[PDB]
Amino acid sequence: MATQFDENTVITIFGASGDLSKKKTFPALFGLYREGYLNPTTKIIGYARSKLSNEDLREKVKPFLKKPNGAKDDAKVNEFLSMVSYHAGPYDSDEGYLELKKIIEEFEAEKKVDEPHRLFYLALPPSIFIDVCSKLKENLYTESGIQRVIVEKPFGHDLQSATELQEKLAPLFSEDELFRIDHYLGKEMVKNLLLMRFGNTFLNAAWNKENIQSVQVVFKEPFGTEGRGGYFDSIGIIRDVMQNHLLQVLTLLTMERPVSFDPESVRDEKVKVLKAFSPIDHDDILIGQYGRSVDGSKPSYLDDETVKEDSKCVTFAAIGFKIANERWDGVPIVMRAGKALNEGKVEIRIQFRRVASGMFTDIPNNELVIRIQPNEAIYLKCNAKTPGLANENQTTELDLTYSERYKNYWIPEAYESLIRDALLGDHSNFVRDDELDVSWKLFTPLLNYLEGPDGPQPKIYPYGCRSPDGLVEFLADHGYTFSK
Repeated sequence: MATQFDENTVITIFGASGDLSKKKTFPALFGLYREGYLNPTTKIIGYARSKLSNEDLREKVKPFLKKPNGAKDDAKVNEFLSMVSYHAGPYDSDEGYLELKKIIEEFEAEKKVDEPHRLFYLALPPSIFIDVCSKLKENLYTESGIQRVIVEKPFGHDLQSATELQEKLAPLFSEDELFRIDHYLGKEMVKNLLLMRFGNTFLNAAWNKENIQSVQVVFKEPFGTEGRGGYFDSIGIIRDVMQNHLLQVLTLLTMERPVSFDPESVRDEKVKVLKAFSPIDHDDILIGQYGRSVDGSKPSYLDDETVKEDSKCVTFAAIGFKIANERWDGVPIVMRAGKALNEGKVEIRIQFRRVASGMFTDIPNNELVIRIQPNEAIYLKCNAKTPGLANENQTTELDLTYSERYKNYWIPEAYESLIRDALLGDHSNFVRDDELDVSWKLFTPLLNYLEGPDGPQPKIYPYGCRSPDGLVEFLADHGYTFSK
């Protein structure tokens, strides 16, 4: 039903000289092209204030282009660059966009195009989205065509600021025209989730309060914010990865089955489950800030020269959640994330219930682990009779390591899969306005509580520690049963 972009589509990246542009956006575009998923007739134009040539732009991005075949597909490289051009102009005034409109109509009139297909990728901070989107609607909007603009998760920092942005954004571009980017929704293992649960009775029949004891979404990084402490100070780990990325994953884990194949039926079920969340319990949290390492070799968060002496900024947080609907009523849900922990990992952990009396009740709980970022894998904790004469049980980890299957296929990077979905007009992996509204309604009261003057002091944990003090208790207090 939604029109697919193929031939004579023109892709304009705004903020092309910027870092996100040259390191991720152009690399992703070349990824698609190198693998035969970008049409040779695509016009790619980079736009920014700075005054560089086609050569500089092409040479700025050439290092970051991913060459998985080495010296092979070198012609694909050189061929992709020839599709790329640059235009200089300010974001704040019409002339840049009026020039840009001339190049594009020239390329498009040169071909049998009576339906211009335009993708605008805004590789920019949100403070400029609105300027650029205003100028795009003022100067570069064809009723006879289809245009789509991609913007990124940054957006706002609480309900008020996110609302104010969308209030300005809605009169410019409909939800059909906006593609909001939450990079986790482009990750392979995240994309697999809906089919994994809804497509397999082995999971879907157990996927309810009758059989699940505990749902965890887990984010660990082994490094702090050294050098960027003052930037992180007004963000914190909850804004950084939990209100957005982790909540997206949680939503895919807990939503009901979409009843149609329209991409908006997926988004409807995410919005629906979000609205079912009970308010966050401000006391049901564990809050940490990373201090000096036990080693002495790693600084504290406060050791950073751009952090004030008294910062209560949270670098680790475990938050409890409650969804009040028929599927999840009473199931404790924990989201936990932290920098400067002991490993780097993004992971879903689901623990299943045991029957209480009967033969195999002293047996351990089943458990499902979906690793997202590192070695994309699925692990199932199972029980089985000890082979042979014995009748004792033994637990078996079934390793569904997807890493072996993923070398037989081309597994794209998140931005490559997301840009592809945009070209196809599929909003399934993009954030809708009401989804955004509700997810900020859920998290703003907690952030207001933490960042108020009477908000609590995070407990200090050493850099590189496995998990701050109280975490293991907090999990036991949220339905998790530890075992040997």
